[PDB]
Amino acid sequence: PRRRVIGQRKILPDPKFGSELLAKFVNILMVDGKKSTAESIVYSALETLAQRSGKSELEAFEVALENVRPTVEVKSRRVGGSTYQVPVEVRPVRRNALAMRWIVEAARKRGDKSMALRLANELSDAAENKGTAVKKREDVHRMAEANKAFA
Amino acid sequence: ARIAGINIPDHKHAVIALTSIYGVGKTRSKAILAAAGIAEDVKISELSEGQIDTLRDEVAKFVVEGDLRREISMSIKRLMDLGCYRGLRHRRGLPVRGQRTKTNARTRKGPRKP
Amino acid sequence: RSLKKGPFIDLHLLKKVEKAVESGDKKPLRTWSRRSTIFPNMIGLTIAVHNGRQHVPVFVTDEMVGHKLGEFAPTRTYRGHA
Amino acid sequence: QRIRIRLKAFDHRLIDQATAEIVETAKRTGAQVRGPIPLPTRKERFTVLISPHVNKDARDQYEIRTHLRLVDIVEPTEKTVDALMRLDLAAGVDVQISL
Amino acid sequence: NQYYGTGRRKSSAARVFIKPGNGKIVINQRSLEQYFGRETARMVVRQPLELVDMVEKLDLYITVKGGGISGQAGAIRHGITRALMEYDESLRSELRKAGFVTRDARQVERKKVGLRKARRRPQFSKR
Amino acid sequence: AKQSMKAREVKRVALADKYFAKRAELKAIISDVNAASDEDRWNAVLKLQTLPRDSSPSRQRNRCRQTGRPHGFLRKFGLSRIKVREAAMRGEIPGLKKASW
RNA sequence: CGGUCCGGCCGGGAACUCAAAGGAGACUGCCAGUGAUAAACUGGAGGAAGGUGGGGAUGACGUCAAGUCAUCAUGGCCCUUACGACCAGGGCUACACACGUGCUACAAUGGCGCAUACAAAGAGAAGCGACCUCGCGAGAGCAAGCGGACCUCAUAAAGUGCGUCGUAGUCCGGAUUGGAGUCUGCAACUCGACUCCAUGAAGUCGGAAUCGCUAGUAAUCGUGGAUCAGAAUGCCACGGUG
Ligand SMILES: [K+]
Ligand SMILES: [K+]
Ligand SMILES: [K+]
Ligand SMILES: [K+]
Ligand SMILES: [K+]
Ligand SMILES: [K+]
Ligand SMILES: [K+]
Ligand SMILES: [K+]
Ligand SMILES: [K+]
Ligand SMILES: [Mg+2]
Ligand SMILES: [Mg+2]
Ligand SMILES: [Mg+2]
Ligand SMILES: [Mg+2]
Ligand SMILES: [Mg+2]
Ligand SMILES: [Mg+2]
Ligand SMILES: [Mg+2]
Ligand SMILES: [Mg+2]
Ligand SMILES: [Mg+2]
Ligand SMILES: [Mg+2]
Ligand SMILES: [Mg+2]
Ligand SMILES: [Mg+2]
Repeated sequence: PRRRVIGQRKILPDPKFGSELLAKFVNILMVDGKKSTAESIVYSALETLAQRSGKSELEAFEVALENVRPTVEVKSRRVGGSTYQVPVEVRPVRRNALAMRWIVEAARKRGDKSMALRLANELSDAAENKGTAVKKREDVHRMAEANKAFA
Repeated sequence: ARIAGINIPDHKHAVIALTSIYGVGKTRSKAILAAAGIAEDVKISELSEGQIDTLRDEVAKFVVEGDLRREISMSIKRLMDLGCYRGLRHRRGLPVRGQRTKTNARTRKGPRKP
Repeated sequence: RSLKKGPFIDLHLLKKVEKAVESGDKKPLRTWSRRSTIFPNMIGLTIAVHNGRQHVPVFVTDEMVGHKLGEFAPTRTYRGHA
Repeated sequence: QRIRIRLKAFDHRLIDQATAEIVETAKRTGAQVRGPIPLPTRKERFTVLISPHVNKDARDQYEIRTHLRLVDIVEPTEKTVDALMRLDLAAGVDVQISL
Repeated sequence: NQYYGTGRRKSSAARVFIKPGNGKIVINQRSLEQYFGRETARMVVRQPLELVDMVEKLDLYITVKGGGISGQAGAIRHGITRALMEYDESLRSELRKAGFVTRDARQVERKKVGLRKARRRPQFSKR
Repeated sequence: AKQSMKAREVKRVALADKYFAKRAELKAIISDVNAASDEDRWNAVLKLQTLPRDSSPSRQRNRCRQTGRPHGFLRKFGLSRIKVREAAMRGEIPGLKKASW
């Protein structure tokens, strides 16, 4: 918008865990307005992750999430006839949305059987610094260091 | 296991593996299994040979094999040299049941030509 | 498909066919009723069916029974595009 | 014994006048009037092409609103039922009598 | 006595009767879990009674019609809040602070002419 | 709309209400399931063609009253989409008015 | 409250939902700060709603010699044994191809089978058609009710629980073709819709490019209506999840 200073629509927390972060995650994962199916996928995969990675249900989700959050991105700006990838620091809230969006999109392009099994394995090896989701973060950081001259 | 369709089904559920027979679909196969008192969940394996034997004569009550291909072809060949409208459609390779030919008749006319 | 509660033939042709059977075989019986089905009484007759602008002649045989008269008289002419 | 009468009009101001008039007319005759009752109003809706030619996307939406009322008289003494037959009901309203 | 409240949502309208006692919830002559198979609907319905922690001290008798499951759950929460108002009237501010007093006035926008939906237009092509 | 067309419609209506709506028995109570599978049914079927090609209520195109326009008809008013808007707008149609909701 | 066959079904009640008439309500009205002692701006209170609360109708002088002489009207021109009128059959549905707009898919956030919840808005007399019997099914036979908050259309579907399939051109896809049927209608060959059995094309997410959408919106699921004897994937409306 040219002038509007938009507010922020509220989001209800998780029913089970009361988490304001998993409500966003369910929204990211859901499709075609089927909220219940997404909650079933996220819950089943989360508990599978908890028992695989020991204990500590939702902070097992945090430990993988903290391994994929970008800290600097690139913005394409056209100069006068050439364009540069100026690297800009990422806002706090944008860091989560980027980290969640990458995990979900990577948790779709796998050969596993279900979506719960598909997503849990991504959430696991991301905590172990493996997987396409963490590679995306590495690629973005590598791209943003090559243009550090333009910061 | 060879059945009256002398083709050979395989290790799937009974109600689906029967569908491998030309001329037997989904409901007809259910009717066949019902007349032999076989559950639709059992695979084609773990069937006693007598069970298969009583299956394969139940299929005999339908005209379902290359014999069925025979009458299908004869019905079309009849329309062919009879000369009726559907004979002309069948000989020219165009749609027969009054569909649209100005555009969009690909599955009958084949791939695109220049 | 019409019902099993009767096939359909028009009167003005049913009279002509039954009047022409006994008098033998003659010049083709000219008609416009493309929509009338073919009866076993018609076998061996020659009927000139309308196709919009001519009366194309069809010689009825045993296998063309139950078919409408029209489908032995195409109304469109098509010979290729190039 | 009870008479039940319905009122249909194309506008609410005219049906109000006729209703309040019939209702009091019976009450004069000593009977006790049950109502009036505002029944749900049936609103028809029409959409029409406004160009004589093409421009399908420019249309116009109309509607007919049919207002409806109900009153019940449950002790119709033998001076009320006839008397109702001679009321100055309006032109845009019509009445329905049921026994 | 009993205190009453009307709450409503997308297309549903709920009326809620609160009585002192122990936690009992009946919706349309059925228990809370028998009615709402959707688990977030349960969390919505209970929310006001966990904020003002009169959850085990009240009977709730509730009648709901119209709309779907999420609208009905929304109406019940609004109806509960209004009735819980009529109980105390002193615990209003904190029920206001959680956004429960506000009657959500969102409705499905009518389809418009020339558009396949409320706002989705057909495809536009230059040539 | 080419008065000849208007003449056809009025003729078809007059021809329909004379023969049929009273001679519709032979297409109903003889084309009925019963033991009349003999010539009783067959002759009725044969007789129904002898009637005029018209008088069949499935042959009236339901034109507009004021213009005879064959398309865009509205049964509630009997006029086409053009004349209804024109007459609605001057105030000839009771009750009718611009709807917004 | 009482009664009860557990059904508001009976007595009963006018509380509540609701119907539809009449009002109240929101005005930068109040508070604080900024601003040229201004207009207005930010924020706060209260309140169902806050700054045009949401949506609609409403289209200024004019522009494109824009469109319509086939709605209609109309100046000029033209035909009057025909450029007018009636009838049967055909055609507007052709098919080497190219484009526009849609629908259905390529699957596991899924297919199939069983059980089971929760809507809104509408239409109906040459009409809507219940219950019951027959049919695998479309439907057939008999026939109540309703000009309708009363009866019918009309059992919402996504959802939810259980089971099964296990990544395969498949238990995905449902195009095409054969057979057999029902219904409307004087009549379904050209050229209708739907049903059952059988068959199971392409299709494994789409090049250059390009379209819509800022919230109850996009996406997705069903429902109704007008035209109409029959004949929507279109159009116009309605609600569910979101
Ligand atoms: K097969
Ligand atoms: K002129
Ligand atoms: K034709
Ligand atoms: K065609
Ligand atoms: K296309
Ligand atoms: K389409
Ligand atoms: K046809
Ligand atoms: K298949
Ligand atoms: K119709
Ligand atoms: Mg067609
Ligand atoms: Mg919608
Ligand atoms: Mg355009
Ligand atoms: Mg017609
Ligand atoms: Mg009252
Ligand atoms: Mg021009
Ligand atoms: Mg012209
Ligand atoms: Mg056309
Ligand atoms: Mg029905
Ligand atoms: Mg695949
Ligand atoms: Mg769909
Ligand atoms: Mg529809």
